Amino acid sequence: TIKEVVGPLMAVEKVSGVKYEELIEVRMQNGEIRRGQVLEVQEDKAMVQIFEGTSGICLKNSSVRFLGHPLQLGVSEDMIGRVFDGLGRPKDNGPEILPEKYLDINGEVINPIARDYPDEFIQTGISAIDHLNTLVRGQKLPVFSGSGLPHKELAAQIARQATVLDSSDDFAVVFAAIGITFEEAEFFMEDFRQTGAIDRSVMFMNLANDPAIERIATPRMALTAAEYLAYEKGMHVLVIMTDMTNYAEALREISAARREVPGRRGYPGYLYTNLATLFERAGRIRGLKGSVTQIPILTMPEDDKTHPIPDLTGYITEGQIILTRELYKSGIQPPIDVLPSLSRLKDKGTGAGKTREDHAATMNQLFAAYAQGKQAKELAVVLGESALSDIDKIYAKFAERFENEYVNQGFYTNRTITETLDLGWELLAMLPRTELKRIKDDLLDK
Amino acid sequence: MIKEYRTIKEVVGPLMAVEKVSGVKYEELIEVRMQNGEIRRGQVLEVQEDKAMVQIFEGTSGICLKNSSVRFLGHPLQLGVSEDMIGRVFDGLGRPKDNGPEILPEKYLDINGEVINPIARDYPDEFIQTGISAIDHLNTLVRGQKLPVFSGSGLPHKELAAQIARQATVLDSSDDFAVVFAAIGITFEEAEFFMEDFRQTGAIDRSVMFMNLANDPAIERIATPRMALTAAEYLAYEKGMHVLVIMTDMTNYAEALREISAARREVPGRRGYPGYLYTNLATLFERAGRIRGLKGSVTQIPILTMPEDDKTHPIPDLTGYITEGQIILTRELYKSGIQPPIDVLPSLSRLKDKGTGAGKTREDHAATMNQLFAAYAQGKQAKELAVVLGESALSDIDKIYAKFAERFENEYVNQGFYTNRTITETLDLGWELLAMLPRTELKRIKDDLLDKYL
Amino acid sequence: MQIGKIIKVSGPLVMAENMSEACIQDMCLVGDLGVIGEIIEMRQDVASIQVYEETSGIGPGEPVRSTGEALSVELGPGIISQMFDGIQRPLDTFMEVTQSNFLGRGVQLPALDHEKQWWFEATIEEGTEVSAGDIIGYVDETKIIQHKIMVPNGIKGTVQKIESGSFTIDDPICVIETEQGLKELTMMQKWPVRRGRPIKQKLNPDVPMITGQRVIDTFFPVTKGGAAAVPGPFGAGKTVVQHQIAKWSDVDLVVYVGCGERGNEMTDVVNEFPELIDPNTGESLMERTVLIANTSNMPVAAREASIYTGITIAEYFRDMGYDVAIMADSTSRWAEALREMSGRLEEMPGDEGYPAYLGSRLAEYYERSGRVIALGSDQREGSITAISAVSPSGGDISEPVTQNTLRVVKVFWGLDSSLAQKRHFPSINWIQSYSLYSTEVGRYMDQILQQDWSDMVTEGMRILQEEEQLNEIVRLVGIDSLSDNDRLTLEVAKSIREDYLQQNAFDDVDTFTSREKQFNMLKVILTFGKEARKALSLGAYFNEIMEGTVAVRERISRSKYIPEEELAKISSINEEIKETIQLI
Ligand SMILES: Nc1ncnc2c1ncn2[C@@H]1O[C@H](COP(=O)(O)OP(=O)(O)O)[C@@H](O)[C@H]1O
Ligand SMILES: [Mg+2]
Repeated sequence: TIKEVVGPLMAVEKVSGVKYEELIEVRMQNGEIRRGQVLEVQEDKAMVQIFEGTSGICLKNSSVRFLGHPLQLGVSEDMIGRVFDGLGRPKDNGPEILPEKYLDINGEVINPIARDYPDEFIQTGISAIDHLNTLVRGQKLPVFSGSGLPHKELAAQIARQATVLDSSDDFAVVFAAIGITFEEAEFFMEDFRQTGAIDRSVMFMNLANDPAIERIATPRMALTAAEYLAYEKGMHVLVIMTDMTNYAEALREISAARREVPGRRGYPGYLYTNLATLFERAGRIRGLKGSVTQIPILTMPEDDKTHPIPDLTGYITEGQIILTRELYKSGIQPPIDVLPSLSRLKDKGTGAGKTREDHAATMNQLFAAYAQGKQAKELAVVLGESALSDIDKIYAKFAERFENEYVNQGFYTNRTITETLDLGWELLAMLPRTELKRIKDDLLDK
Repeated sequence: MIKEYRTIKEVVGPLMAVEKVSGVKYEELIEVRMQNGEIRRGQVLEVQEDKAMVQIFEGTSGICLKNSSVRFLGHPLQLGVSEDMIGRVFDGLGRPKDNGPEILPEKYLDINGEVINPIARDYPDEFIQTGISAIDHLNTLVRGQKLPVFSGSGLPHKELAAQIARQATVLDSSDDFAVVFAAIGITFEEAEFFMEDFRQTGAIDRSVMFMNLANDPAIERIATPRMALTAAEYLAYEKGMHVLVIMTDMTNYAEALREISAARREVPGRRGYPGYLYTNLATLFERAGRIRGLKGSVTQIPILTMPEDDKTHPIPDLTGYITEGQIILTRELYKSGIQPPIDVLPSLSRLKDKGTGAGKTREDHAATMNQLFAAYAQGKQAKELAVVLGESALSDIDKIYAKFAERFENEYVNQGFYTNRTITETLDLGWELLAMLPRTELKRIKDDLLDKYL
Repeated sequence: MQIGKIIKVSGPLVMAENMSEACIQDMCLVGDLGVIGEIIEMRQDVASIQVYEETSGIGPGEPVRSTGEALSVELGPGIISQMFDGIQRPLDTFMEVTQSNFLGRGVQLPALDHEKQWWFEATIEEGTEVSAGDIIGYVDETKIIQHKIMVPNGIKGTVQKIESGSFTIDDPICVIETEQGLKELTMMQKWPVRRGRPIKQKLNPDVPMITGQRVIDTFFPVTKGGAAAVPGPFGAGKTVVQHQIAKWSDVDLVVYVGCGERGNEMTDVVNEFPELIDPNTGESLMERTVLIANTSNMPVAAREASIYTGITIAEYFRDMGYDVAIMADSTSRWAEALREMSGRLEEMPGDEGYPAYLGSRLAEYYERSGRVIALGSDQREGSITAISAVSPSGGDISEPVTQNTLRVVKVFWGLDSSLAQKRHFPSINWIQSYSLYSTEVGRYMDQILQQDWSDMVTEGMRILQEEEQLNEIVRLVGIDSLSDNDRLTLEVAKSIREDYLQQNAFDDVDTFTSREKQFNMLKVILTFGKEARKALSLGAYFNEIMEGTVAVRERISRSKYIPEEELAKISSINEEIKETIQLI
């Protein structure tokens, strides 16, 4: 039945009723069984890509059967505490899950008017986030990183320290590793076990040397499990995905297999659609208990904010968390630069009844003072740094203490929202009361 | 014999393919009759055997391949000419848009026109008193010359356009300019500004206007200059008129040309612009000039906005390579409230040699032309360092130059958008515009004209 | 009709034979599911189709049907107060019928209600010659908005039968005797979104629009039928401006367009708009608004036609003789959708990857807005005011989307990031921004107010510009290096920035400011300047003036919070200023 075997691809004749992205099964001449996926289908033939590759396949004495169904996920409540493949296969030497049902990994499209206002506060335990760029339930808050930047530890710290206060009913964390090395993959899987965070999390681990079609199926596999736990089990689900850059690169390979002309910067034209189709599988829904919160993580090529991957993402997600090379070289952990970072829904998760009543003001105070203190340091370098204003001098020492003490908290240090706000006041206590943007009734926190 | 094919083979984007044809020529004009009565104009891009690849002006959206008709006209894109075009307003394709009596054209002419034999050409030397001294003295215009204005977005090049149209005319002659105006890819309110100004001044009663808007088809924006020039060469070389042609915006024309090129899947040249941009623009600007034994002339004044105020941009650069000079408008001058904001240093005229000394002024102010050039140069270098730093190197040989600039830009070059001054006045003000520099400073060959007037 | 047959499914691309009777740009239902597709190419009877939904599970053999038309919109009673998407799918009907919070793949629902009974009130008599745009009757769709039934374009003849009655949008209400014969009309008409609706004549937009936003109406005003662009960095206030304009503009109908858009950001408009009520009518904002809400998750064809879907609807009510304001947020995400299709169609890219016809598409969009004479015997006047937000990367406006937009519009509200961090909202750069309607508007203002208002705005701009020049001297030399007159100008300019330009959109009172309140507020700010100027000329010192005017300057800053029924409490400040300064 097999007509051609070109590299990782395959041409199969006698196709009838074969659908796009339908799974196939190959029985080789020696009895080895491999599976594949339809990338392109015509009346006379169909193009498929084998998961296990095409090396050592005899064209003459091999047979192929079509399964009549695409990639599916065996969903169940027993997924909690389990580590899976990029294809949803058990990766942790545990018992096979008895499925409640089998679902499509493409999911459904949420109605734009079916969404609720982002409401609750998610304590990531990191001061740079919770205070200045607050994560809210249902929000899509991404992390923009670069080659060599410690986004690995940041992903591990968030997935470990993230909690919902005070209501702790059905909170889960779905982690998706996409096309990363084994070291980075093992680091995550080990950290989830040692800390006990595995007991409430679901993992889908995909490696760099896995075929590009598996890398593409990985985010769809994880999000399907998440929306299952969210909508059908009413769980508060937080989803973390890295690296999203690997996902975009995988698309280029498949697009070239179908011989599609590359778009801007070498990526397929439908890159915008694909990212949006993944990321917009989140947010609170009217008439649904559970929800999906996403933290997509990506590395910007050449640290370029104008690159398609971070540029398109910003048009989809409500803000971003920036990691800079400057702060990393300074020893700041995490190296979060608060000036270019943003959370567009932070006010929806702060105030009173959530966090504390002094959240918003100190945030605006710390932000204004850090920016001004950062500027005063520039004047010091060019001027004598000896005749600068007495008030300005404190601002410079404030900006330094803000980066080394406040932002640089560590990758294994968990701060409650109260501890974060209290430390903010001790930093604001360096300046006189005449230089604040907080109200006079904020003399209860000094 | 009327030709019409009713079977279309292939439609890929804006491109079409018609089979089983014969006698179809290159650049032939076609018409497509839609199923809802609509008629779209098209153009034959290429012909192989019994096939013809054509492009539709209004796009191929909503076109059936079995329920449509493609009429081949047997002629390229033409213009209907007549005696009664003056006072009328036309489309980008030469169709009436002023709702007056529709004219029965005497004949139809190819809008590509024909190339004037360089031997049959009559070199331009008749001086035009534009009224503007920055132009009239230093960058002198001549009947038959192609002299464009390089400006930028927000700058008063529209005010300068109308000004020149108002007050420009030939000396010691009864000849009055017949203005052919061509708006290219501009907005409605931009086009309404010209329609209003031409009516108030009465310039419409002596003009032909070809109004092409911004949301008109890109091909129509390309065809508009050739429509206007065909009408210009008609009124000049067949009616004996001295035609003044004004086009804006040429930047829009180039952008339309770039869009059309990409639609035809042509590989972009420098900065994404077509390789034939020089050639394409040259088929427009070379249409100007005079002819031996024929009365009348064609004078062009192209107008364009330089992208990001960059002169090295392909559009003004290739324009400068073709045209006989350029008039530059800068924001630094315009910020000083100067109208027109003409910078004479980047400005130039290539035909100012025979225009000067003949129509004016027997070297009376033809001679100072190279001085005010050379003196304003050092006058600017001096004013540059003397403003940012302290006392100038000399208050007689270096700060004296600074004195001859500030007022000689606020006065000598100022003029006015609705203000008209004669050349005599300009050469009058000019000798007084050297305020204030002593006889030591004027390093010219003559001592005669330094004594006649101050 | 003819039924196609899929021969190839490759990604979002679908090939189908038996499509000889199809036309280019026709909308199609692909496969057994009938997912949304569009014909882009055609060779003999093989059509190339772009599918804007998931093609997973679709293969050769499955049927393909054409809708017999390009992307169009149903225009008739039942369109007001509805929330569609880019391809005009009823989002509310989707949730009520399917009882799900999702958009079912291949689910087809009519945009308007085709079962609802409207009372049609015929207003024309039989035997009357009718043409396109002629009103044959109306429907009271809302308490205020009269939905006027018009003769569709392409129809011309004599009215044979017509009578008032309760019909649906499917029931025939009028029969016109044409050259072809008998033609039935209904209360609904179809129109392609990519084609502009015909008019009788285009006019100049000379009537200023009251937005309530002080910085806008005073210094950079836009007219009814004008166009304004709002570029800027992220978090600068683009959206807040779009909100404020949508709910305060003196306009008959609003067409808001998510291009677009972020998922949790689209939620704001959907929930907030039906909650706002005009005190005069008791009606909600939605009752005069047609909403186009697109998330980034929506099909790219819907995201690309989003602004064309909206302006087609805007044109529909424009022909009826109403003033319509259409909002676009954000056009950069519309252009990004256009850029996506350019790559998917495998075209030759222009600047920055955008299609080479980007400038044309933007030109086509904004030239469909404006004050016009609608078709019909009445020769009535309608207008469309286009206000679009632009989101360039890094706030750099030298990018194609912004530059091409500023080439076809006359109003530019440039957002400044340094201003937004000063809590200076709206963050409009008073130095860089401009309005090419300023002269004409000020002329209109002087007539309707009977005041020297145009001189007030000019003087106001003069002071702000002098502030910019002086601030450089304050940076090079000391603040004590300025004369008392220079010190005064900075204080007057400070009052203009803080008491006037700054406007909180979330404050109950400060969210809106009528034309008269703007006049009185600017009057007392300039009055303080004049009196203090004259005082300095009479020997008074700068410090003595400020120390003795603490209370009255306090009353000036809070004048923005004075209720609209107590405008006299702003005018009385003029006297307090004089008497206070005269004492000093
Ligand atoms: N007129 C205003 N009054 C008060 N706050 C404003 C105003 N305009 C903007 N803001 C603040 O600035 C932020 C920017 O909001 P948004 O309009 O979404 O930014 P952009 O659209 O420019 O990205 C908002 O969260 C809002 O709190
Ligand atoms: Mg916004």
